[PDB]
Amino acid sequence: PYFISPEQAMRERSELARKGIARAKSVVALAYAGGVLFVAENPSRSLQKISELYDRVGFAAAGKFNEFDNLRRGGIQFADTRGYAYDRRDVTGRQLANVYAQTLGTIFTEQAKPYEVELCVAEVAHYGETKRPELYRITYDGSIADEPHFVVMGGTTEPIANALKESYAENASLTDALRIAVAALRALGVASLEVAVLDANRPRRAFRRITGSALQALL
Amino acid sequence: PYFISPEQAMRERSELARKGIARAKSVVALAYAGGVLFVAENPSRSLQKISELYDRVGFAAAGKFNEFDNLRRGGIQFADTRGYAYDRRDVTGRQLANVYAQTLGTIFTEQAKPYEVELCVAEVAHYGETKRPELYRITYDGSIADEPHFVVMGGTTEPIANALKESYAENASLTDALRIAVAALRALGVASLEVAVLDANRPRRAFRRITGSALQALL
Amino acid sequence: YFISPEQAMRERSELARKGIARAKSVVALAYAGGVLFVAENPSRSLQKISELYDRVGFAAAGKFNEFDNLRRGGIQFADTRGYAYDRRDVTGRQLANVYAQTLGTIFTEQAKPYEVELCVAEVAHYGETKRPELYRITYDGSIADEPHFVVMGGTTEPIANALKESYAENASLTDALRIAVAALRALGVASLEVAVLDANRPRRAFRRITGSALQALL
Amino acid sequence: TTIVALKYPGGVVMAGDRRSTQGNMISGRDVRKVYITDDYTATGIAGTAAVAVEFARLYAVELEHYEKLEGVPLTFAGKINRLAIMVRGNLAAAMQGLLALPLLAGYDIHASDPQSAGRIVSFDAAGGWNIEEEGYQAVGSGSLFAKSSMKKLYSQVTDGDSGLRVAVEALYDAADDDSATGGPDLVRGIFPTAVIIDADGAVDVPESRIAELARAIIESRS
Amino acid sequence: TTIVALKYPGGVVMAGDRRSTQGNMISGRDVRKVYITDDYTATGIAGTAAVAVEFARLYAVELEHYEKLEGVPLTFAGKINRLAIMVRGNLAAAMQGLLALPLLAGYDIHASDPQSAGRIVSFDAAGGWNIEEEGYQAVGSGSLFAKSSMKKLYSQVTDGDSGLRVAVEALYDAADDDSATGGPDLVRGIFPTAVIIDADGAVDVPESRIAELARAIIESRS
Amino acid sequence: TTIVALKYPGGVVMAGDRRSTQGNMISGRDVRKVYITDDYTATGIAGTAAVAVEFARLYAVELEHYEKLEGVPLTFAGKINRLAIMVRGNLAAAMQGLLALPLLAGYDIHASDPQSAGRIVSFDAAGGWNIEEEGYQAVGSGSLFAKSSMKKLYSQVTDGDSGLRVAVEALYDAADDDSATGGPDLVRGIFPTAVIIDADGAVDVPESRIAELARAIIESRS
Amino acid sequence: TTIVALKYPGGVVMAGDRRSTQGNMISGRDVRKVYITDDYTATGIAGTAAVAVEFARLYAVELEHYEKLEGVPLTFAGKINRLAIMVRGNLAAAMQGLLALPLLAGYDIHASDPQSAGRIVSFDAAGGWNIEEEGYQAVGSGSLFAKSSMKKLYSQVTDGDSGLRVAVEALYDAADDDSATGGPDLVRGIFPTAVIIDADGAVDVPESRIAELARAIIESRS
Repeated sequence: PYFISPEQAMRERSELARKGIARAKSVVALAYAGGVLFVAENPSRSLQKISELYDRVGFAAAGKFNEFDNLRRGGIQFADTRGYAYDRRDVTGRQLANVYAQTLGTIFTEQAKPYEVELCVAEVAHYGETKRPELYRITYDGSIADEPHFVVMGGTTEPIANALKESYAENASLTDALRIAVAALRALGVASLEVAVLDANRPRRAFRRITGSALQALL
Repeated sequence: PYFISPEQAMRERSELARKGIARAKSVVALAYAGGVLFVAENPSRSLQKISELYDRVGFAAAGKFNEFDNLRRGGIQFADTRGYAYDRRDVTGRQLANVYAQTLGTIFTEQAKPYEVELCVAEVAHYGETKRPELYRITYDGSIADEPHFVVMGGTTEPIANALKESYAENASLTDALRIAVAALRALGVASLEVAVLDANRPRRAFRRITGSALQALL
Repeated sequence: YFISPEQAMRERSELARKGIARAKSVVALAYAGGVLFVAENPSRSLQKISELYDRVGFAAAGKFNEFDNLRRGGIQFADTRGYAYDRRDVTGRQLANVYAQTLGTIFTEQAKPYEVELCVAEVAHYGETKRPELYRITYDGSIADEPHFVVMGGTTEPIANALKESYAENASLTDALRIAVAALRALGVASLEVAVLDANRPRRAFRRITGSALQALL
Repeated sequence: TTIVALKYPGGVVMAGDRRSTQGNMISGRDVRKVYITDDYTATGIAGTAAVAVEFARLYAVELEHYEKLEGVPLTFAGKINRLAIMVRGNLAAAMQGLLALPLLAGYDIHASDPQSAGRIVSFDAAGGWNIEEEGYQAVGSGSLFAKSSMKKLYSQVTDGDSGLRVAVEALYDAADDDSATGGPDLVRGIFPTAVIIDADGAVDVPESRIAELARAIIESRS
Repeated sequence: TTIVALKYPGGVVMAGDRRSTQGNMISGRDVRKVYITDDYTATGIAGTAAVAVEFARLYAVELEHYEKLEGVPLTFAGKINRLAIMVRGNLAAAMQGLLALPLLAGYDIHASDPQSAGRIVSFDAAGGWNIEEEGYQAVGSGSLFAKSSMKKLYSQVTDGDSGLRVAVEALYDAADDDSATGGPDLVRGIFPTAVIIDADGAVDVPESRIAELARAIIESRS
Repeated sequence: TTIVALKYPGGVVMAGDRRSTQGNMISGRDVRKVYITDDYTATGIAGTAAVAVEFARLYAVELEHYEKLEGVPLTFAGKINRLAIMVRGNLAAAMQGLLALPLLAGYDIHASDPQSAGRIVSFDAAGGWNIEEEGYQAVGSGSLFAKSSMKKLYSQVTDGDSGLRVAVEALYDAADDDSATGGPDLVRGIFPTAVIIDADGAVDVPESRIAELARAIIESRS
Repeated sequence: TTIVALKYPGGVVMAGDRRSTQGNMISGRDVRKVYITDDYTATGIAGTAAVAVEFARLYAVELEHYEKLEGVPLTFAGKINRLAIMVRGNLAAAMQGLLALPLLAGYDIHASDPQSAGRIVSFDAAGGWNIEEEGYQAVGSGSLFAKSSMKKLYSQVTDGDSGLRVAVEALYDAADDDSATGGPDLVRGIFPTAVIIDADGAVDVPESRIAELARAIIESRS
């Protein structure tokens, strides 16, 4: 029950979502020897775009802060209850990646404005085990893509994705992967950088921020 | 605009659904000596389009993953409760095929967007019994069709359906039916293939995936 | 910019008519032993003829999921009613009535009208004499009392006329089967759904006629 | 209280006394306990007076209501069932003391043999029912004396009138051996009430006939 | 009350007495306690008469309802389950005194060996069930005497008729040692009821056969 | 009732008797109390028969349900947790008398050392659980006699077969000192049931092996 | 059960025994009653074993949950409050017998003086709490003997190790005068468990250290 062709309206919605995604700070996530590395261009000191989700599952996002932030909270919520019901090692990056996509699709179909967000869920292996890091990208519609090496979110993704395509090296150390990620992100200054890792070597909680003087020394 | 021709909106919806079905990976299911064979073109290693539903009932789908995946879950749900109330041998491929169709029709009529999905429910006989494999195809509107030999879903179905029409042979072994199915599907590489069987010879759970080295040896 | 309601109603009626037209044909006719249902049905699992209660049968033509759904609703109402009062209290008339009211209300409040055509049949009980009753319920809620035969779905004119010439009251089971298949052709042993409401059975009158026996009869 | 019912060739008869007590105190000398619930059934109810009159009224309403909706009376089986469901519904209150037991007499028009289309049906407090087949039934505090009287007097029953006399006598013996059951009051002229059902429906026996039968019995015993 | 059931080569037989009491008082001389719930199962119910007849009726309805919806009867296992769930549902009322225990006899058409497709199943008040495998079962106040009789008489069972005679005798001994179980009434001509199930379904044994068997037993004991 | 479970190098064994009583009366001579809930866990349940069989069935359903949804079985820890939550849920009914206690044996495929991947877990009525580490456990009315037997016999356990013999013997002593536990019936040929779990899954011990072990024990004691 | 906690200059120590009983029967020889709920708090719980382990688990979950949401741990005051609210919530079940009392030891990083940043907090069944300031606390059936031991031994506490020895001794006297508290089992090698918290967090004392202290005490008393 509406005038403007529904298909046309859907196309307009997609265009609006694309525009929202485009005008945003860029984030990258890439696999390196010790796990996964998140490097985001973030000027504020209070507002963050990278977060722990569960013991070995991390999360980065790009778009509208209140919404991506809201998903952050929803994701945190689901994991704790699930773990309490069954156990910590039962929550996986895959299940979480799935939940966001379904929620996003349903929400978009029944809501007014689509979430101008782009998500990346990351997972590493547990302590004393061998397994490759897994990166998933969830887009605004509900689509989910399995990435083997790196994810780039928000802003103009082409130049960063290509620079990473030339510079990426599996089993790069933490410093090399940081140089590659900052370099491809430039395609900056010590200030306004949000850097965190999913260090596979930690016993339980793998997420760990790299801020201040140590970061400066590394760079 | 306001007052429009329903018959036009409905036609547009059908066209949209058709387009959604068309741009998707192709799946085939065919009867062979030991039961039923599902062969799908699937690049991902985590996302699957073939699934066990109940002891002797399998399921393949083509379209939008979150939706067909959602039906997968709904179908799993119904069978377990029904079995617990009455018994395992009471759940049949027919009842399940029926449930999906009714649900799809009602859902489409009351929802916003139609499920761009195409389903195939398969059933084989129990252990130590003789009966022909049954294939049902359920389309996005609720239509259900009884297939004697093979079902082809998603993408361009004409060339695959014709190649199967020439190559199909009843009581073909597992290797021959695999060659026929991959050949008609090409109308590929060892990687990105999702292959499973409903092996009628298993005592209880008939569904069984064929992956890796064994699959390579077979092909 | 608004359109109209009467025009919309006319469009709905036309759509319903089209849906009814593109479907397999079913016939039901009275014969010596009760009522005979003969439908053109290729599938072996999907059926268009069904028992409703001890002496009440049911045939339909249209969209399978919907007519099938009515089938289920009708089965539901009879059992509960019988349990509350008794088996001999449920009659073909009450059931025929329920479907019509439901259909009318449903059409008025729903989105799409049920592209279905129903026939409810009833015969007398054991050891009693009474004429078979046929009712036809259409998609809007209209109900018609038929003395001899009902034809549903597809092109009904040629079949209805062929039956008009061939019909004979108190025809045996074989003759009524020949008449019904002949007028239905206006076919092959395969893809035929045949059942009877045999008035001679003690309780459950509905009885399917399938396979080798049917082949021998034809 | 005491209500007897007996079949005779071609029909059924149902009679009830008139007393209603509170403890040892005689409170009602002319209560009517047998109702004509419909053209082919009469219902007697023993027990709490309120619950009794209410049962009778509501059951009559329900029979006639279904008759108006469907255009045909229920079969005798359906009637039996509805009465049973009402009785089962009063069970909670019957444990609290408000017990009411019905005895249902009817004439089945659909039965095969008209001479045995009479029907007597008895109920317990839990709604179960039983179709009596030894020819007679009774309910109330005097029921045992009434049944033991009819067992001996029942070979005399040959028609509507002899069956009526046997009914009145059974009541007389109930009252003779139990104090909660009133006998024929010759002083005030109050006699048991009776209903006769046969092929032509249900009619109340006019009082004069019951008066004559009662006087005949009383003179026979002197 | 007492209801026995025993397998014989090729079938199953199930018989029940006719008495129904209230305390020491004999209230029903011709109750039927064994029903044919479907073409291959008969059900006896001991205990409160209301709850019993209701169980039987409702269970028959449910079996046949699923049969009409799905186009095929449940397996014997499903039937066992539904009966068990009903019984478990009456547990609250059974603690309040309204206890009803069913004994279920059936002939499995899907069993492998036809000569041993007979099936006897017993239930407790808590819905648990047990598939009897020593060849016979019984329920009711006379069940212990009936079982102790069949243990000795069971080697005589070789066919449908000998199995029927053994059933009737077991009932006779139940009644002989317990007062709540009625024996064959030679005066009124009321005998136990019996149902036979074999490959061809369930049929009621006509009364004459039970009459002859009962008279043979009674003359044997004199 | 009595159900013993003991680890042996490389696996776990779990055995249970066959009797089921009502008071002093022996009601079931062949009940099976040990189920194979999944390819690596067996579950015994002592206590009310209904609640027991229901627990076993429902738990098996839940394990397998999560397995079908997630594509991987729970860890042994998750299984322990779900069983515990079920047991905690029955607590209200266990105070009312419907108590059922499970003993859970499993073989952890993820454990580090295969020779000690066996697992025995015991529960109380309040859902708390305990991972047994002295090598054996038991539940039921005979559990104390069974444990006191295994404490002495346990140094003999060196493999799957010796562990099986020790299990059967422990059961024999339970039955020898408690009347609610049935011993090997040599007359009817009914022996305890046993399940063996090792690296290759769970299999039922075929009856013949248990028969031979039982006969060896019985001849040893004469 | 008995769980002692005492401050020493620069930290806090918390130790607990290992026995768990049912009446007079020793049921668990190696239960762990002291948990590390977080990097700066350990929690002991006396009382019903189920309720105890559940409290500990859920409280740890809640502390860490708020920490993940807000990016900073609660202050020691907030932690005290949440634990108190849980305890107050179990009050209804504690009157029914499922009582569980926690003793909470923590090291306040925000306190002014590091040498006295240790914290001991005790709770009653009604959720009220009290910050202990005489240097030590205990809970459980042996708590009175443990406190009366520490009152005399507490002047010896000068560092982490002497404080640990005093803890172990207090436990030894609790067990020496109460039968529900287990002492060091020299035969099986099972000793009390201990947690030490100081400026660097919470670590479990490795078993060897507790073994040596226990052997020193035992030889001192001979």
